[PDB]
Amino acid sequence: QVQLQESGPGLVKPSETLSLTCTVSGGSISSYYWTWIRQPPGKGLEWIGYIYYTGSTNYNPSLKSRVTISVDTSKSQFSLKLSSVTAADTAVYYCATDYYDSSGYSYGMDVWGHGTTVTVSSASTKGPSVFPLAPSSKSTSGGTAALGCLVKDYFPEPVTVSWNSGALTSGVHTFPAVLQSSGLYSLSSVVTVPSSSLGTQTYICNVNHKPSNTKVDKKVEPKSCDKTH
Amino acid sequence: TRTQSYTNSFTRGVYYPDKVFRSSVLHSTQDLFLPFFSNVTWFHAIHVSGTNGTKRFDNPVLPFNDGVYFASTEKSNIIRGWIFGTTLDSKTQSLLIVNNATNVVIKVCEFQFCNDPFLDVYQKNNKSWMESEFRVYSSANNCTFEYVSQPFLMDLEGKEGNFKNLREFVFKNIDGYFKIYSKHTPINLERDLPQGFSALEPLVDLPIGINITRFQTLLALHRSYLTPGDSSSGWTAGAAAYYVGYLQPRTFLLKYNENGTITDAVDCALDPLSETKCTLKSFTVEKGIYQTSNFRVQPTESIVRFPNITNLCPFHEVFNATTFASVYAWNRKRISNCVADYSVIYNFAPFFAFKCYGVSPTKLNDLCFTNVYADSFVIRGNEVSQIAPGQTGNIADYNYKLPDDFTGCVIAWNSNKLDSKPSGNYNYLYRLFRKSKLKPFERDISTEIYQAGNKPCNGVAGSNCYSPLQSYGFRPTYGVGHQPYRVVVLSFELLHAPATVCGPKKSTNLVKNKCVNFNFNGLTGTGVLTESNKKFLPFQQFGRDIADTTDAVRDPQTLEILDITPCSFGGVSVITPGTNTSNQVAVLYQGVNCTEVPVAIHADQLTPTWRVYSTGSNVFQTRAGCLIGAEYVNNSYECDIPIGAGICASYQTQTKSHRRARSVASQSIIAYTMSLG
Amino acid sequence: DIQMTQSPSSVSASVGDRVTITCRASQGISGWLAWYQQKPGKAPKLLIYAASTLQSGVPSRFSGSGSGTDFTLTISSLQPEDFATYYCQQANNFPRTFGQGTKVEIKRTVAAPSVFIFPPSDEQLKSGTASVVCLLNNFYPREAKVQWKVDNALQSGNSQESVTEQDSKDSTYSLSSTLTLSKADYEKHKVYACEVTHQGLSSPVTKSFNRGEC
Repeated sequence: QVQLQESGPGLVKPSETLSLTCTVSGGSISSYYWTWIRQPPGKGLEWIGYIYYTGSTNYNPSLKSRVTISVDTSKSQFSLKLSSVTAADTAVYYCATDYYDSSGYSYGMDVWGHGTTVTVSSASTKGPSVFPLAPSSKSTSGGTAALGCLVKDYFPEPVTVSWNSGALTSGVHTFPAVLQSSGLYSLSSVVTVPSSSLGTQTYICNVNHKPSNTKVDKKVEPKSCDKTH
Repeated sequence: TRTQSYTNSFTRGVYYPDKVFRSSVLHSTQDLFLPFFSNVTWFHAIHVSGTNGTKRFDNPVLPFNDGVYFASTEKSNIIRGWIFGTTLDSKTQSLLIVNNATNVVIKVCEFQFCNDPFLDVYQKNNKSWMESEFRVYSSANNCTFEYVSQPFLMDLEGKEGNFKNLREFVFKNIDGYFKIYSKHTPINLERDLPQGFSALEPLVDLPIGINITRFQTLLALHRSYLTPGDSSSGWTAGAAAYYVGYLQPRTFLLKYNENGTITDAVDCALDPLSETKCTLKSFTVEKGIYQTSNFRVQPTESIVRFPNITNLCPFHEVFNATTFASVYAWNRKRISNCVADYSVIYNFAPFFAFKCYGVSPTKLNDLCFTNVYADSFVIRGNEVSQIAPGQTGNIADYNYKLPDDFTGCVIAWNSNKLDSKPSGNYNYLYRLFRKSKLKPFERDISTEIYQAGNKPCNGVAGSNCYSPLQSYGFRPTYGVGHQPYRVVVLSFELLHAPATVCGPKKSTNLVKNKCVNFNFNGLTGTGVLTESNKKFLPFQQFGRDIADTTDAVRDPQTLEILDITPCSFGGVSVITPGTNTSNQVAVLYQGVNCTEVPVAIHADQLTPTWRVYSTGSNVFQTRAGCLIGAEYVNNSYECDIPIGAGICASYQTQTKSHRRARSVASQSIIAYTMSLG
Repeated sequence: DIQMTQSPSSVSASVGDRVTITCRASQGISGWLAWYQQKPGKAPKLLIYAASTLQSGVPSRFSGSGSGTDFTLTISSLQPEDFATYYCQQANNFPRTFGQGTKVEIKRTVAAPSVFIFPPSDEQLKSGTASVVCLLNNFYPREAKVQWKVDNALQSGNSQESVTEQDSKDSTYSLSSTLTLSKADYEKHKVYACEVTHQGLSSPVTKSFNRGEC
């Protein structure tokens, strides 16, 4: 039962360095070849290399002389120092566990991580100014009611938009991020909620941003059509 | 109150196991008493100075280890026995109240008094109640457990008068191991322990684990008067006295006759005479020297610390999986970073074979292997025996090809009720047409046919070629040979790396300054495990020395450069003249400094520090070490007992012994020099 | 360097069919291949290593075969919880390359989505950058032409769509149509509606949400 928790930056300026951390929790670092693997958006998987516990590195001929992987046997950690980062290095990096046995077996990637997107740019880190999507009376065609949270004007890509602190699970839809003209992304989290519970349960919509560190919340309420009663 | 000390010759023997043996000398390392040790000599006096004033030597003896409690009673002096843990009503108690027709054991937590008197005088018509007086207790609490044992665990014979009884106790968490016997001395000497051998057998065991740290003795008053010379004094003046011993974990020897009786007993840590009887399974040592161990022994508890892992191995997902595969692509799954539990494996099926080539299945449970691979496949029934080291390539050994040095088991069992089908039996295949012998742990997944010399067969069999991967046909209409047998070949790997798959052994604490047993990560040692300053690689375990003896092993949980120095000097020879001639031994030290003996620094029998001593037993320095226990004379004799460096030993009377004179010499140990003429 | 190539880029089928994904290479790998799976956005979970051996916790529906250069993967039953992109990893030499991804699609029956247009929120009107969203929930494959309509006039490309992935339980998709406009561009008009042109919805849904009227 081994796990891999990733940790690192989210926005790296070009020509600088790139380094993240994957902590090993579940066993000692003496069996697997704890390393990384990149995945550009909308393309295939590309490898990086493998580093053993006895200081043995071996990278790919493509990105050979731009990466220096290290391992910390004391605190059970290992990092990937990626220098000369360019626009082509925008990829979702994963931490995986490879191992080839001495007899000749070639066990694949058993344990994986969770993924940490590394965007290469020089823009701002606008996290706040998230707007909700209030329902109405005519939007109840069928008996349900859509409740959205328009995450507007946010540059960081990775988002973990939840609903009611991870309570609601059915109907939660997470759209893929779309770039606008100004360079800021925009998304929404629409959940199918029946009209019978529009005024009983809470509609807290959480939005978390790792580089922005703005884990603000917001409640969704229907617009009061009766301004007199 | 002044107490003396008396020694024990050969008494205090106890059967270790609970079985019978015939002509078998067993060696065990458990707790038993040591002869020739000091025992307390509390002299108990029976006197009264008032109605509420009773004087009796009832002191709270501290039993750090279990102790012998003799029963030198005339008629009813000792009838009971108290056992406390804190004497503050905080732990469970126990009472051995073995009275007339009443043997009830009470284990209720009570704080009765500080001094417990015992009489046989009925308070007020006590014939209707129990014979045990109510003056012992003062309150009552929740009764946890009681015993209604009918047989009496008390030997009482008022006709002999002398009572040389032997009773021992065992404070283990499993049982109590109460051993009580009784004998009779043929001489009316003082209240001393008679010489001779004796053994004790268990009578009643208690499965209740109680932390025992305080011991108290119980005596019966039986005064009934106040002046000497009455019907209870003078004629029956029998104020008794009892002794208390202590346990030390050492190595003992026991013999079993054809009936199951113990004749003698030998302790390795008493004298160099007995040291030769433990290393060599014999009681009649021959003339000469032998390689033995020093007086050091092992402590009570051992250290078996293993790496910190709490995950269970997925062996269940291996054996009882849904579907298996043919043997050309055997499913090999490695197991790491988990705790091995070799007990659910037996709960699957009546395995036809359990051949564990290499590691024995007894020690296989706890060895902390690096990695564990699980190879699962289905082979023919009559071909299971070929899956083993050796077994030159058969029609099925060209698929797995176990090596010649294997360190795992081969579990196999029939699966006709899960694999055999009336029509669907072609899913299982086997490789029949090969080119060369495969390598150990090397699969050869391939669908290319074998060219039959004449023409290269390009994906077509035709005239003489044949397609590989022939079918097995595991139908439920065969005997015991043509049946499917699911084989799980577990292969254990031992490389220099932090272990990840250990057995179900708990982790103890670290005791540096003690000669505890070394059981770290599978390594077995018996030396001093203390802190050192050696140079080790970061990820390197099981360090060695210039010799094959393990000198240092890093702790599995918290990395630590801890070396293993020997608890004995190693080069301590023993000069035995024979058990039928004398009992004198000169200790030989093989190239060492002045005698230290860190364990027995001031033991009872210490051969050194005997400079001013006559008739042998002297200290001398040699080129091979120190010679203690003999003398040096400028004469020369033959090679009776070789010591070394041109010096030898000989057991002669003396250099001046005339059979026609009135001067008779002793038979001390004398050492002479070697001559060539 | 071995270049793994996968022939079927998208195997669309229904529940119960058999998908056969092929994986060829340049240099011949003896028996060491691998098949992965990462449905929503997660890390690729291994299913069958060494091209024949399953992993702990992998259903029996998956089964691999082949040797040399050609390797296949046969999914017996297409459970709804199978929509993902499967990969092939060469694991013979040190440089381990991957394939090109096989987006296995599921073809269910025709469904009808729910529009549920969101009116302009009053909170985003104070800043000046609002966006009306046209939602689509539980419909057929993503083939859909969402056309906006404001004051009986079509837009000129001032919208952004976000097609989600196929659901893991109902095997459906979802779509949002944000209409990004400034403050001045969201006050001169009052009529705001999205024309839904789908295969199931024969009649075009004319659901409209006026600017702060209801």
